[PDB]
Parts: sequence; structure tokens; C-alpha cells
Amino acid sequence: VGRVVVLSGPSAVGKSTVVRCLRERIPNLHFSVSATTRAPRPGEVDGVDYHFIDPTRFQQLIDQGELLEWAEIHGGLHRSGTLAQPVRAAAATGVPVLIEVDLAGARAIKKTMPEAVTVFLAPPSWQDLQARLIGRGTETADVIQRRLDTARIELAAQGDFDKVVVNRRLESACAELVSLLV
Ligand SMILES: Nc1nc2c(ncn2[C@@H]2O[C@@H](COP(=O)(O)O)[C@@H](O)[C@H]2O)c(=O)[nH]1
Repeated sequence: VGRVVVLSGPSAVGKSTVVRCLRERIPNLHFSVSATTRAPRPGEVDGVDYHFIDPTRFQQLIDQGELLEWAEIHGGLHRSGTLAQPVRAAAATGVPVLIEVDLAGARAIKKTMPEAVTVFLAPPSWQDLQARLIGRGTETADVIQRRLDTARIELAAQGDFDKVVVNRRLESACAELVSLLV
């Protein structure tokens, strides 16, 4: 059986370069391909970038328990979520699976698939994360204040996760995740 790992973290502790490292380091890693009810953009491939389905199908899948998690996107412009079947079929074939989702999606997946390992990718310190949120200072005080507030709420509940990987350095955070996946 392949391990299923669910990778989450703060709304912006930066996860896309970590994900890219992982897919580079594990040759046959299955990166979960989400279902969505929005339209393809040019260059998006059905089955690779998303499984493109229609609102009616999506509701059918919700009703039959075929989603590990789903959410309304942009206040309900459309819907996205993680399909259960590809994840289970890949693991049964022996391929390792990575699901990358926001904290609400990680929380939902632990209920629908308890044997998934949940990983919270933590910053090496508060000041490290705060520096990154202030960034180039091109946002207003109110926006920055909201980001810092959001970040502390999210940080406060990393305890709910099976594992905390501290992102001290790309290579060792990536190494820790490889060890979990294979
Ligand atoms: N809950 C959930 N949200 C997703 C999923 N896939 C993408 N999203 C959310 O919707 C996305 C919008 O990205 P886009 O539509 O530009 O690919 C991101 O904000 C992402 O957090 C998913 O599988 N489940």
C-alpha cells in the first residue's frame, strides 16, 4: 500500500516549491488531481490539472460520498474538492499520494480518510513568517494586520495534525516529507 500524505499549513507559509521538490524527488509520486466545476483555461488538461466536471455531477459526487473534501470557491462561483477513488486506487497500486489542501480541507480529509497522514508545514519562527507577510510593504496596515491575525489563528491549531514539519530549509523540509511518503 502507498502512503497518503495530506500537506497543509498557514494560508501563506509557501508550499508550492516544497511540492515541486517532492515531485522531483519521488519519480512516481501521485499528486492528487482535484475535481472542479470551473471551466478549463488553455493549456489545462482534464485528468492532469483538474478533473473538469459540471455542477450537476459535482452534486452527485457530494451526495454519494465520493469526495474526501470539497469547498465553495470564491463565495460559490464554483466548487473544488478531492475525489476519494483515485486516491484509494493509487495507494492500492502501491503508488504514494500527496494531497495539498488548505487547513479546512485537511481537517475534512481526516474524517473521511483517517489513515491519511496529515502534515502541518510550520514556519521556523513567528518572526520569520511575520517578515514574509510584511513583505515589500506594498499592502496597507489593515491588510497586513489581517494577515498576521489570520496567521496566528492558523498556527494555534497545528496540534490537530498528525505531524509538524518545520520549514527551516527547503532541502530538509523536503527530505522529511519524502521520508513520510516513501
Ligand atoms: N477545498 C479545496 N479547495 C481547492 C481544491 N483545489 C483548489 N482549491 C482552491 O481553489 C483554488 C483556486 O485556484 P484555481 O481555481 O486558480 O486553480 C485555490 O484557492 C485552492 O485553495 C480542492 O481540491 N479542495
